[PDB]
Amino acid sequence: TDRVSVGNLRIARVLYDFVNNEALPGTDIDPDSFWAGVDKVVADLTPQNQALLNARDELQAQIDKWHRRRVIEPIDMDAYRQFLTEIGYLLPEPDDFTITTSGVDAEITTTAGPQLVVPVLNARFALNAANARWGSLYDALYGTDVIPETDGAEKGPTYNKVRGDKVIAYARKFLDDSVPLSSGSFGDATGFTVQDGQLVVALPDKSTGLANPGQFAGYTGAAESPTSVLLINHGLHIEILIDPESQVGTTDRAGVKDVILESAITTIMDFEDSVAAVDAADKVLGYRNWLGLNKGDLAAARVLNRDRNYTAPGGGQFTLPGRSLMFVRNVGHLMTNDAIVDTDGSEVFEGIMDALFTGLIAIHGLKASDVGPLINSRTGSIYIVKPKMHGPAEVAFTCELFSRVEDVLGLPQNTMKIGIMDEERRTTVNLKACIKAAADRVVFINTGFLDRTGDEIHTSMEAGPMVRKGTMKSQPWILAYEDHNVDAGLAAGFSGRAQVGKGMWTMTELMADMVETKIAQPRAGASTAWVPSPTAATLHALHYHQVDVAAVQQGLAGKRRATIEQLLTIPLAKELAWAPDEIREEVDNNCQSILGYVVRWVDQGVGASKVPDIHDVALMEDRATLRISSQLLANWLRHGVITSADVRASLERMAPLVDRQNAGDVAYRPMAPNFDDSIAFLAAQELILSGAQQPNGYTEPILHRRRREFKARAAE
Ligand SMILES: O=C(O)/C(O)=C/C(=O)c1ccccc1F
Ligand SMILES: [Mg+2]
Ligand SMILES: [Mg+2]
Ligand SMILES: [Mg+2]
Repeated sequence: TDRVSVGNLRIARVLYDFVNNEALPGTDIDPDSFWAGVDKVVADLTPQNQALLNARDELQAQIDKWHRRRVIEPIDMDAYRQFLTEIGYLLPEPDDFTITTSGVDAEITTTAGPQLVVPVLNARFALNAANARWGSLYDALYGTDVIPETDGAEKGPTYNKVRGDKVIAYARKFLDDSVPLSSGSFGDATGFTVQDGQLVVALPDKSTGLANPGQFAGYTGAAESPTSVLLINHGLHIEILIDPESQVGTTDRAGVKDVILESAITTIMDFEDSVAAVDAADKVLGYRNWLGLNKGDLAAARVLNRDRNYTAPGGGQFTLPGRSLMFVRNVGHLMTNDAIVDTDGSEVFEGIMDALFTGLIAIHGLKASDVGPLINSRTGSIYIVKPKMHGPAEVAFTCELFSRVEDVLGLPQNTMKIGIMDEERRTTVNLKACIKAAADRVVFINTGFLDRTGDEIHTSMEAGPMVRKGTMKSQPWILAYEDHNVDAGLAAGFSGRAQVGKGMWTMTELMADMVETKIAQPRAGASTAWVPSPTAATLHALHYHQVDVAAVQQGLAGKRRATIEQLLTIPLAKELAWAPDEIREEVDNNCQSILGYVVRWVDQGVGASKVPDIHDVALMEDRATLRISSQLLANWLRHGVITSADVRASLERMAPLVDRQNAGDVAYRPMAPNFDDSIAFLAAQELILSGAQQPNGYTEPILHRRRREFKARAAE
């Protein structure tokens, strides 16, 4: 073997070397103490981890049997609730309480704004995401469909001034609505000066100041003719860049070159559903990127931005963070990984490893980067998103795991904070108890609605055929789940203490649609919501300038807008819901999305890909969207909506279409015509045909097996 013996563990040499040579130096942790701690924490917590997974299986078996024993009309909700209560699925609601989490940075406790999620194994994307704390509004408007490409306003190879003027006018309207002038419009501004600590905007006839002078936050250059003006609205910064010599500035009435928005306030560096990491080599690539981010010296085929310097309105130099405040999303409780095996050859639980290793690495972001000031949390916290938890015992386990890791690392208790994903049904219906179990560590709750939809289908798999995938988004259960999450957070005192977050916008090119509709999330009292790209971060920032999330949350206090009956409304399809063409469209759409995602996962180790759907809309796919598609098809197959020939025909029909979409790259192995020779095609087939048998419908068991299979065959 190429393994290292520490107690009962056998550690892959690449991981042992990375920890000793790269992660531990600078933390003052004795390497011998660290590895003995790994051994002891793994030994002590693995039994409870396994017991929690077995409890999931026990509950699901009882629910399967309950549906198979019934024949009655729709579900008697009264009997169903009583059943869930007796089996320990629906637990009592605890008494009211307020969270006690302390030592948390303002970006989380106070600032409302976008949250970006990026795969940590892609160093270039991760750097762009950390740098996405500031983003050009002109770039985001000019380069997307927010400004429609109508006659004369099209994008070309060179600058289209008619389009640029549309961008400029959009941004002037944004300034008027966000930081209004005492009189007149930013559209008519001819210049900016700082006078007696106040901003003066020259108009063609008069001069004017801000309606609220307190929104003037600073400037660069001389007050007499500043190079930029810094504004603030709803806690988010806006920077007007002034340069008449620039390509855009020469066309502008005031010499304005750009408007920069504070955009991705926080970023989640993802080890979970957006990356493919099936062995120690893969995990070390991710850990090393996470280390470079926390030490400040990650650099790609591109570097991290330093902080931004300003002058205060009344004089004085100050700084603003140039980087998004970073979370790391660990994997959840299910999977093991052979990066470490025990003496019997059993793989070690991956979530326990992630806590030890990402927590160790995060110490570097609490201290000075040599490449200047410390990178991440000035208040002394480590921010870990913990996904796919099922109910409050699983949250309490994560808390104990973090407590034990803090001890190994020499950190104060409760340094390691938890972003709780509300993305499994047994968490949703016990959410108050889940928050209480983490009441001194929780820094957000977030509706991971895609995983939640997969869990909805799997939990009630035996109840009957579910509605189509696109219908799910508007079903009663999910609207109740979204309001219930906000209600629980606000009642636990999250306002001013923790984030209340909502889910990802997946249509990466439909930015006009995103700007039109994602405003719903801050209007519902979410202090953050997930975006797929720095560009979408800048555009979603617009929504927090329009919506006073703090005011909305205060207006929601005390309201209880979702009942348990609503939360438990299973999304079963009605009698004769679909024509044959609608059933075929659903199968074809789901098969193409499964194939387009899985082929890059298995053959190239890419955990997130833009995959065009049956309507040619580019969707960002990750494991959760796969969980939905495979579970829905497994459910339709289980209840006779479609046949096994329908499934095979759809996969074979969509496969060469996916081959075409990928013809452009060197590492692509086509699936057609020899389908059963493609490990990726077989993986996609297995996710559907074995989907009903996977634990809680999770995709990782199959995906990890098939990726490792592919790696092994490519190695011989
Ligand atoms: O809704 C969930 O379950 C969830 O966690 C969201 C995501 O993982 C995600 C989905 C698409 C693209 C990137 C992403 F990070
Ligand atoms: Mg999820
Ligand atoms: Mg306001
Ligand atoms: Mg099962």
